Amino acid sequence: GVCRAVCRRGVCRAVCRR
Repeated sequence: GVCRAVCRRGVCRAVCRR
């Protein structure tokens, strides 16, 4: 239920976790 944006190498990825 919690979407977390994590950026790696300038690539931002929003992973969602519970």
